Amino acid sequence: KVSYFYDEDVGNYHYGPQHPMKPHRVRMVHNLVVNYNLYEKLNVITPVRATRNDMTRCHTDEYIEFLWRVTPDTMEKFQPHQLKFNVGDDCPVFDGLYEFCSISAGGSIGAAQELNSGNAEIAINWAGGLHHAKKREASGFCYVNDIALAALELLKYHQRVLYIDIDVHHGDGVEEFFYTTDRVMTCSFHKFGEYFPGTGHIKDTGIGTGKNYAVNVPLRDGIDDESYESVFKPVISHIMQWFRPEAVILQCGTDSLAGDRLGCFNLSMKGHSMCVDFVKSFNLPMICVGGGGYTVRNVARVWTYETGLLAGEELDENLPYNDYLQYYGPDYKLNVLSNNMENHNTRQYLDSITSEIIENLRN
Amino acid sequence: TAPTSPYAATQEELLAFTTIRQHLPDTLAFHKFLELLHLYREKLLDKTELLNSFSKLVRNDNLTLWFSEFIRWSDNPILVKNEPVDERVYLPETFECISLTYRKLPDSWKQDKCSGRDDLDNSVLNDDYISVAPKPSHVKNIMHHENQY
Amino acid sequence: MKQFEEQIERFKQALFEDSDASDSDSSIGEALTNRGLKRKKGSKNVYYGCVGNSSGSSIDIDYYNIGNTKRGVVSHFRRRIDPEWLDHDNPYNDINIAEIMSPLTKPQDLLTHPAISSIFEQNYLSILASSALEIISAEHKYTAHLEQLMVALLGDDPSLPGPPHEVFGISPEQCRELTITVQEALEKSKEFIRCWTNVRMDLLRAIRFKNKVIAYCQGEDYNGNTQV
Amino acid sequence: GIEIFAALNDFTDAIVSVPESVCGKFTSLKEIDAQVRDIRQNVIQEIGVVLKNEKNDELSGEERCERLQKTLKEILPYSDSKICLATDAMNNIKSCIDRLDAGFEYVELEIPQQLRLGYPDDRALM
Amino acid sequence: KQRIEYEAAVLCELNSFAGFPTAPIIETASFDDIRNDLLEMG
Amino acid sequence: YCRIEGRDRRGLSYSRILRDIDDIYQRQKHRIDGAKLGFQFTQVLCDSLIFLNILRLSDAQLTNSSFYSYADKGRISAVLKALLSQFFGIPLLGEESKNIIGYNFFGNATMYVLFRLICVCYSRLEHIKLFVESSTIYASSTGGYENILNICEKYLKGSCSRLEFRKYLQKFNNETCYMICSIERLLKVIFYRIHEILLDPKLGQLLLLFESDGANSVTTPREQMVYRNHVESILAPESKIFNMRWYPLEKRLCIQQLLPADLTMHDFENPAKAFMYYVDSYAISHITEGVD
Ligand SMILES: [K+]
Ligand SMILES: [K+]
Ligand SMILES: [Zn+2]
Repeated sequence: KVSYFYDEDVGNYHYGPQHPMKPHRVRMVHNLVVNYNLYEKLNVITPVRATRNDMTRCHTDEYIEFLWRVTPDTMEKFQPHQLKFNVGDDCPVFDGLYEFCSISAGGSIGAAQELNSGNAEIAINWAGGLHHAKKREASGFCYVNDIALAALELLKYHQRVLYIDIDVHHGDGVEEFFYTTDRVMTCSFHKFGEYFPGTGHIKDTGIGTGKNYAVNVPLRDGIDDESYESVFKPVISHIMQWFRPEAVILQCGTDSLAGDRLGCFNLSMKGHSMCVDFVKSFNLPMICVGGGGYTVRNVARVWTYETGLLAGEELDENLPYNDYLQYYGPDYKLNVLSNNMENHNTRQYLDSITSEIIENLRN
Repeated sequence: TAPTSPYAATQEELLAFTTIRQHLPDTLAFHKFLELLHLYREKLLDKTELLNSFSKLVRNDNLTLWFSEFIRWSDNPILVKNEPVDERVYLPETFECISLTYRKLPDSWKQDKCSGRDDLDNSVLNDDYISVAPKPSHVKNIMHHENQY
Repeated sequence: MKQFEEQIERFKQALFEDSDASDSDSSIGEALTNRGLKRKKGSKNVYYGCVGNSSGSSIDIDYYNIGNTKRGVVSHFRRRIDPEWLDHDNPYNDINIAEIMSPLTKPQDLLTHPAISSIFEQNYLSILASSALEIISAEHKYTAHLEQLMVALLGDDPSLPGPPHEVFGISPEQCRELTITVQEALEKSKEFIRCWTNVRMDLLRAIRFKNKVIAYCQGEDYNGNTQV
Repeated sequence: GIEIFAALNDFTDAIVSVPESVCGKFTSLKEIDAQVRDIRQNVIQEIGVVLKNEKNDELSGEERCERLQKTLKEILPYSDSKICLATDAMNNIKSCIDRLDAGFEYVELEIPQQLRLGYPDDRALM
Repeated sequence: KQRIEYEAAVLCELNSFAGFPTAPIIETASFDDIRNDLLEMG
Repeated sequence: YCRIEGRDRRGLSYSRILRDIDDIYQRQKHRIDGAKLGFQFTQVLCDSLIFLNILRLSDAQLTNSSFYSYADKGRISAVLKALLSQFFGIPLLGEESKNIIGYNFFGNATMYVLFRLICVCYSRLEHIKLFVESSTIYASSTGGYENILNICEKYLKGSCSRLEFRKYLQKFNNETCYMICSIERLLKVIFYRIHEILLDPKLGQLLLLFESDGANSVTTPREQMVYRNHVESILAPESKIFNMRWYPLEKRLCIQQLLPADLTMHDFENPAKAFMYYVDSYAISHITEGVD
């Protein structure tokens, strides 16, 4: 009884010639869900495209209308206004942009509406969860920030929401959206240093009445499954003890795996799925969205595993013959491994940051 | 068979250039011609000056015209305009800081409206603080991506 | 005159050169900015916000025109004979193109040739044929029941001699609507089966031919099994 | 003279071409087939109760058939999808298999006898 | 077979000399064929 | 393996080496941060057997290369042996004057690159030996460092392949011991430099000149200056000079880069000595040393 949103069109969009972000990856996921016969254990839905009045509760109407009117072949009149909204270089303009944004935001708002009305406990929208887009400009491959809309929907019934983020990059759009409120708490586990977006410092914990209600866990290179677990379980446990969330939005970016295009971590499929296990084990209403992920064979396999494990099933190790099978050679297994990349987190460092966090959380 | 490199010399142009050297009565004139070409390559020899010296070495009008056609010469008033970039692409870093990265907003930027906001979202969402990431200046030890497999 | 041709080509390349370019051999690493380090082989892709730089200066492509078609090429791993580069620095080392793309010329080579043998070891037909049977069977379990109801409604049922509307009391104007919809359903369900059966039988024809060839090109090594 | 194996070299390309068309179509089917199974089991139970008329006797025969009618009306748009997909797959595989068959007709000719009938002494023939 | 045999030689030569060849390029139709098609559609 | 090997190969590029030394020299000449002139590279070479180890590895690899014909192997082995023994002085109240006179070598970019490579190879071998000995796990064996040497010897002749090599290396679990594989690369670059010198017809006199200056007792300036003028003349009018000085007392190698009007000896203990050396230079040196 897991709501699983999926629109068939989202896999036909195309960012640009050699761009790293391919929505096609989502389609690959579905193509393994069907051939793994998980189609029958899931309540599969088709998202209602979000209107324009739905998308301008976070964003501004000027930015959303610009997104509406623009077009890749009639942007000789928009070319001046392009970079006023950060559009153009790594957030390009492509054919059918507004459709893609409406698809993803509609999936997220639909999941929130499923959870509001008791129709399920766990919802899945693998083609949403774009956490970088800001209120008045695109930012780092994301144009509209659907997660803020999902949370604004959840807050109608529930009273306190928790947004957990395990994308290697920082979730800056979401954190900046709810930075001065206590009703939503953001928690991010991100590589820090000389890295995108360069925010996310361990002393940035909200303002106003939001003081203490954010959590930034600045890690370093090469981190692996055991260290990640050792710093993930204590903080999550104390947040659930002291914050007492009612709804959980879990962001499942997969550029934190070993071998990614733009990643510097060393997790593996087991190390990544441990987080989903541990957050599920609290028996809460849980939306579970996608995120980063730029080596698409890894993304497909890991997201398939996490869906089969969120439902409650036990998928085989081998891979069922499907259309995108040859992407997964030469082994053809549902496993993503890790490499001998050298860790850079000394145990003393992890314990220091963990203690500083937990001492912050006691208020 | 043999592969054609990108922008490889075509046969017509090689023929024409060897006839140019042949009209040049000397191997010293041919060497001077190579010197002209090289000095144009090394950003010490202009375009029109290359054409002028080429003509004063070839003393033939049709070859001057063929060169000016190969050089892709065009005399037009080069127009240079300087347009500043929009205020919003750099203005953030003049805002009164609050923390390392969060900077208070000025009143002129809290003057645009989102039209789908009800009474809830006007009390949950953050309105007046931005997140201005920090800017490197002169990085001087750049890391690469080394795994080539 | 080869040196002269090289000179002419070099001059043509200089004319061809773009208005803005990268001259320094060192490329821009991650580096997350272009200030200071412009003219750095890829610094046009970098600025303030710059998620990253995905295109490194090792996959860059150079086009060479052969005959009538242009073929790109990865030219960072050329022979480029030098002291610094070892052979095992080349990813595409020991990938022999001349023997991967080569023809057979000998029937038994079917079982040793690298690429071809990797082709006769896939069992994608035997999976698809069984999937087709699994799909046909459920549909047929449904069609059999539709068909029984049909022979009842028409009236050609040996065990039901009376009028069908009577044997399950309904107005004779309800029986006609029911019969119409049942007829549509039964006809469509029969057509789907008739097509999927042709699909499956042709898959089986392919499987039969494949095994026959695997058994021919084994000569005296023919032990009944033909799983490569 | 000496013979290249042109047919035996095209056979190996046809044998690869065959699965892909139907691969796409098979998956597109499994989706539809899996979003219709509950309705089909409904229909089977309904036909059974209407045709036995003596084993599950809790109904009013006028309504016991209005339910079957509505259920049959529900399943109708899926049969059209299945028919379109089956005809597409049929055409694709037909062309591919015509090619493969025309090839195998020849690959059996330019292959030495001893390679398909064995040596004239490895035949029992009592 | 002749076409494959020609392509193999071309690619082995291009391999030794220049680099390692990537996938065949996906190009448009010819100028002549575009012309004829715009004609018969016109 | 990939980070180490990539950073390595990206480090020892000819032009990169030259640009590094040039940048340091330019920063000195103008006193940008208060840095005054002098030496731009300094390093101590203690052991004398490590050089024989390096010679062993070099000959091992040289018998298994495929660029050079049968005689170039002998040529290159000889040249390496000669430049090792002569310069580095490795055996292959009236006596301290030697250890007080630093021996001088003048060459061009090729020589500077060659010597930078040799110092790098030495440093890495020595760090290896120190880590095998001081670390109390593999030191417990009689010849763990020696086992490493014998294994590398095996591999470089073609008697062992690279997979066994790398998996055996993984036993040490050490980046410091990851650094052993780079020796093949370093040796390849070295052989290349040496060969391009053996074809450099201006080499002979140069190294011959070196031989000549390996016979004096303690030099007066004028001899060194006329040596330097010889060298500077043998090259084209455009070139730089690289000065490599050997202190056998401290067993220290120092390297600097000299342009036309530069001082060869930077330290004078009294103004009279300075004036003496100047006048000598004005006499002989092609361009007066020490003038702006
Ligand atoms: K908050
Ligand atoms: K994060
Ligand atoms: Zn990310």
